[PDB]
Amino acid sequence: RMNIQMLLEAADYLER
Amino acid sequence: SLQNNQPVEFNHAINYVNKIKNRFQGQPDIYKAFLEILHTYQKEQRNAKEAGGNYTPALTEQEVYAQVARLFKNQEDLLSEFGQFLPDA
Repeated sequence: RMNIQMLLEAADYLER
Repeated sequence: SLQNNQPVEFNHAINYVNKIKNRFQGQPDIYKAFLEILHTYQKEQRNAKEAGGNYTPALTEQEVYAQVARLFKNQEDLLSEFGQFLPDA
């Protein structure tokens, strides 16, 4: 599923 | 890296994480925990696969929303947005 992982990956991106 | 469509879903959670990341600016425990919460869910799916098939996952949207709900005590708003991605909790 994308949902959670789709949102988690976000953080790693917004983090920078 | 496949043919994706409608970036609203991704962008939705993305910008949502910003609210969280920003709201919990001085809360590395929340941001880290929240991610681990989701990741716990995602991993269990992986776990079942690694076992070959004879393995039931130890998480569901219930565990995800559960730990997240604890982080967003005085920020029920951010939580409202969360449920839109996962309603099984």
